[PDB]
Amino acid sequence: MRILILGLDGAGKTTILYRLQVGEVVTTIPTIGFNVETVTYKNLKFQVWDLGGLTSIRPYWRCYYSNTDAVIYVVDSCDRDRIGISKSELVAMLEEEELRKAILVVFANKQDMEQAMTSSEMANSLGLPALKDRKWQIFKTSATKGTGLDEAMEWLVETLKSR
Amino acid sequence: HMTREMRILILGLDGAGKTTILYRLQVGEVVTTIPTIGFNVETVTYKNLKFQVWDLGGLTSIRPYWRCYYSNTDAVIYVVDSCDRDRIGISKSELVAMLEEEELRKAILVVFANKQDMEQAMTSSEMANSLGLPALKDRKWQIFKTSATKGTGLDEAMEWLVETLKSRQ
Amino acid sequence: GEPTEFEYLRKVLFEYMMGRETKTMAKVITTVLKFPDDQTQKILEREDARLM
Amino acid sequence: EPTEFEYLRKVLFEYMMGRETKTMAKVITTVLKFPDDQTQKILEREDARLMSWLRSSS
Ligand SMILES: Nc1nc2c(ncn2[C@@H]2O[C@H](COP(=O)(O)OP(=O)(O)OP(=O)(O)O)[C@@H](O)[C@H]2O)c(=O)[nH]1
Ligand SMILES: Nc1nc2c(ncn2[C@@H]2O[C@H](COP(=O)(O)OP(=O)(O)OP(=O)(O)O)[C@@H](O)[C@H]2O)c(=O)[nH]1
Ligand SMILES: [Mg+2]
Ligand SMILES: [Mg+2]
Repeated sequence: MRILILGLDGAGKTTILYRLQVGEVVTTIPTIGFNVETVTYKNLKFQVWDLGGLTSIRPYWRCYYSNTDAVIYVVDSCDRDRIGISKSELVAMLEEEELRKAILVVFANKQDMEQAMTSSEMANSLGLPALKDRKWQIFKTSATKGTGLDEAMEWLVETLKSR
Repeated sequence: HMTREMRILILGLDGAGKTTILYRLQVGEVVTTIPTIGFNVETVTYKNLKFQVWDLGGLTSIRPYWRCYYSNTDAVIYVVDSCDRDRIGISKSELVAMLEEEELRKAILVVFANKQDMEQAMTSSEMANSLGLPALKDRKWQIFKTSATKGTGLDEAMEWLVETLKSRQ
Repeated sequence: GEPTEFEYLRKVLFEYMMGRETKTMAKVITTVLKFPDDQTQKILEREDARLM
Repeated sequence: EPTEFEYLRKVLFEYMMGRETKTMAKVITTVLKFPDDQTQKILEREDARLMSWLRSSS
């Protein structure tokens, strides 16, 4: 199974990847390229690609779409100004024929902060209730504390197991 | 080895006439050129021998890449603009640098003092001195007056290159 | 400051030249470097013809 | 545009089309300032491909 972790720079992608791999917070630098690790959940192996989200390299995301079973889309819940950007990147990517059948899980990350938007605002801003022909769910996560990850991953795995 | 396809590099500063020389050798005529940001490689027939000739771009920022091409080089044609008084010292230092490379130990050096059709051209002797050629003890080398546009001197320089290659120990 | 495409390409080209995920890396390279569409087609057709 | 992009396209096109691949691999690793450990791994691999071609009859 092949998973892409996408989202704007600073959203917490790389921090999520190593939290999923080794249950700990790791120090990161901006990812100018990608990280790839295989992760083991409920006796099952996923190849997870963490793609850098900086402005200049976002356009290259589509190069990696072939044979993608799921996208983990990570969104900084405190970043109200750029949720519009995340939504336009999400609309653009879900028009791609290669992701026709991909499962979409949205991680509303940095929910440990008081400044966090709620799961509900975010779904509306991202246009998620309007999405058709798509299996999707949104989850509240903090990559630093660890909350919400085990439960989002339970959902992704079971959804993938069912086609 | 004379029987077999041999390898020549045409090197020198931007504007020296490298690309013009390459195509005068290959097809016998002057062609229009642009600044080579990359290289041209052509099969050149001279005295019915086959040469893989690599013409490498001479812009300052891509000169560091020349050395990537030095492996298995039989000869360097080093092209120098005989009217460029300001940069003969730069031609010198690029020459000194390449001749330190071990990949080039076996290579013969032929210097084309090019653009000798021009009125203000430096003499062959002044250029040889300026480039430090007489100091190249361990290197088989010769300098020739050439014009890529008028064709003069090319055949004599190429004849020397071929005689010298045939004479290799 | 070096264009950030250089760091990006170092990672992509290392992978590609070591034979890892070559079809993906070839798409990325041809995209990052803005190859004319006809060269891209030629490169990706040859990549597809690499026999396992 | 960076001068290096035009240069890299010429060089990468030859490399990806299977022409003069050793030379091109040297050029690409130099232009992009690869560390010498990775460069030697890449070049060892080119040399091994050419060794496997020279020793195979078919
Ligand atoms: N408060 C809080 N900070 C987080 C959380 N997750 C990640 N961070 C921090 O957010 C910053 C950016 O995280 P990264 O994981 O490097 O972000 P990224 O999405 O991989 O960014 P790029 O590599 O540029 O695409 C780091 O300082 C993280 O420690 C979180 O859940 N809560
Ligand atoms: N008068 C005169 N002009 C020449 C001669 N040889 C070349 N030129 C001209 O000099 C200019 C540069 O020639 P090129 O052949 O492009 O120079 P180059 O060495 O290939 O330069 P780069 O590709 O930047 O490395 C062109 O306008 C040529 O026509 C020559 O012998 N005499
Ligand atoms: Mg990252
Ligand atoms: Mg030229």
